[PDB]
Parts: sequence; C-alpha cells; structure tokens
Amino acid sequence: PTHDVTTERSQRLQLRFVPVDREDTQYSYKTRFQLAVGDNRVLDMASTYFD
Amino acid sequence: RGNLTYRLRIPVFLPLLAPIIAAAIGAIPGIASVAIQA
Amino acid sequence: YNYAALAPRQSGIGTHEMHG
Amino acid sequence: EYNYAALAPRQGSRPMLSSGIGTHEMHG
Amino acid sequence: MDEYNYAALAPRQGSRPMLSQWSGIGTHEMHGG
Amino acid sequence: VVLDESNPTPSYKPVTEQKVILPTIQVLASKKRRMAENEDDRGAGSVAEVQMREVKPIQTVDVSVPDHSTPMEVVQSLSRAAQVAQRLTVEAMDLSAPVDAKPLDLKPVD
Amino acid sequence: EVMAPQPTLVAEQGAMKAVPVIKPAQPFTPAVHETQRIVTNLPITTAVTR
Amino acid sequence: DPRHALRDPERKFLCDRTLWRIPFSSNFMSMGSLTDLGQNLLYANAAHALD
Repeated sequence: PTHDVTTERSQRLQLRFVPVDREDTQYSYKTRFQLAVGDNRVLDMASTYFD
Repeated sequence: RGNLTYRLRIPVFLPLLAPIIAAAIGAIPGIASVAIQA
Repeated sequence: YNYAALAPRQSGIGTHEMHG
Repeated sequence: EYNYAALAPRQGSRPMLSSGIGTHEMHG
Repeated sequence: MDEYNYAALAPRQGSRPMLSQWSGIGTHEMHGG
Repeated sequence: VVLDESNPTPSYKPVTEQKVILPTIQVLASKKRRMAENEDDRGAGSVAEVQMREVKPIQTVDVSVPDHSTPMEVVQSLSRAAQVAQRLTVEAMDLSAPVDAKPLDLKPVD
Repeated sequence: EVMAPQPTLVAEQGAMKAVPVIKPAQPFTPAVHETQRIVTNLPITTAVTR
Repeated sequence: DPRHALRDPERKFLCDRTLWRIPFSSNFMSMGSLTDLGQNLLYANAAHALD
C-alpha cells in the first residue's frame, strides 16, 4: 500500500523518557514517568520496556 | 476542518441553540473540544 | 478515512488463551 | 455630537483624518 | 475569500490578513552615482 | 416545505437535499482544495466547529465534524439537538449561576 | 471544443508606441473571472473574463 | 618583527545589554505576537514538561 498507511510527518519511532522524580529506599527503587502519547499516534504497551 | 459540513436551518435573554448543538456534538465519543463561533 | 488502511496487496479478532 | 468629524481640524473644507486604533508593540 | 487567494499565509491582524499592496512586487535600484 | 436554498459558503457544495426533521438538515461536502503537504492532514484532528450564521427571515448553523465521525451518528445527534432546541424555544438554566444560594434565603421566607 | 484564441496586446508608453505587452495580472474574482477548460477533453482550468 | 614569537589566535565577543532570544516559532521567524507554535494542537490542548 502507498497511502493511508504511514505518516511521513516527521515523528519518531523510539522515545526515551526520563523519570520526573525518583525515590530509592535501600529495598526498592521507585521511578515515576509521564509518557505523552503524541496527538494522533497510538502505541501498544507490548513495547515500553524499562531500561 | 473536514470534508463534510452539516447545515441546520432552524425556523427560530441567553442563547441556547449554540450550547445545545455544542453539547450534542460533544456527546459524540470521537469528538472533543467543541468550538462555538458566531 | 477510507475503509480503514489498505492491506498489503497481492479467529481474526480475539484471543482465548488460558489454562495453567 | 452625532457627526464626530466636526471635532477634527479642517484641512480645507474637510476634516484632517488620517491612522489605526490599537497597539501591538510587545516583544522581549 | 481566503480560498481565492493566499490569505492564510500572510500574518493576520485580528480577522483581516495583512497583505501587501498589489503594486508592491518588483524593484528597481539603478544609478551610476 | 424547504424555504431557503442559499449556500452561503461557495467552497462547500451540497451533497444531499434539505431533508426535513419531523427544522431541515443539509449535508454539504467540500470541493477540491489546494495542495496539502501530506495526505495525513485533512482528517487529522478532533475539534469540531459550530459556526453561526445571520438570521434570514430562520437561523442557520454550520457544524463541522472531523472525518472519522460516523455521518449517521452525526445526523441523528444534530436532529435530536434541533428537536430539543425547537421544543425549548428556563429557571433550571438560571439556577446554574445568577440565582445564588445564600441570597436565596431572604425571599423564600420573607 | 478548443479554447478561443486570446488577443495579443501591444501598449504605448512614452515615445515608444508599439511595445509588446502581456495581458495585465488581476486577482481572481468570481463575479468578473470564471474558470474555463482550455481543452474540454482534459482539465486544464484557467481564468477568463467571461 | 622579522624575528617574532609564534602565535595562535584567540577569538571572543562581548554582547552587552542584550537578552538572548530563542523564539517559540517553527522557523525562528517573528510573524506575529501569537507565534506559529503555541497554536498547534501539539502544544495547545496537551500538557508538556520542559527540561
């Protein structure tokens, strides 16, 4: 297919989100992120692995 | 904007037709942030 | 929109995986 | 006064008009 | 009227786009002094 | 039956006749436009504009919805809204700002 | 139906009495100008003075 | 001098009384008080964090 399949509107495939804040007791390491899902794009959470 | 535009010709204090249409449009699940302009 | 996106030219929906 | 042009200086037999109302000067 | 001319490209001043005068295109600077 | 056929906007052409609501509703598609930078620019978006038109001795409203919305659903919702507006054209709306609550304690008893 | 020929223009300016001159440019107006195909077979629309 | 110690230029600039400007425009141009960006749906109806 050559139309209505891909955007070609300058959007990224991979995104690196850094935590807005982090707290670490000596038993657990908690990280808080806020991920913004574009304006029109959608993602499935099968991606979004923690690095 | 959109290819299709719908027109209503109603036979016709505080205006009410525009808020009514805005609420009806906002009731559509796929439409958000209804704008009213006069 | 035009009848959704095109398919590569030349149960579909749902999963029932369970048991353990 | 209904004819507001009567409040303007008269070049000849016509008032001196013009212009533009409002300012948009804002930057920095 | 914005469909018969390039008025969306020009910066606006409220509701009236700020287009140039019709006899504004073109230039001529030339002298030997 | 069917009083006004004016088409105030020339860029949009009618696609269906002025079907009546047992007001009248007319669906207008848009003619060709300029080039777009990319195909994913027309249906992209979700905001809907409800433009108001000057009263013609009747009122006209230009409601524009994004493409992905179902035309049948949009038509039915607009028809229901038009019926509600025709029926209602109150104190319930007045209650939701310029009536107050504590000031509504002198008049009820005194 | 082939488009009717357009008349060529030759203006006058100063002592120069036969300067070749193209038709003047005018912004498109629906009241004055209309879009007419040059050749009916294939769509090449252009503005004419009705 | 005909006889001279070698050299290596140093360059610099002084910009006094000047506020650096990074306008929130897509092309960095100033085509209106309400810029090109700041009207796009990317930055209008959504919430973004600036780092």
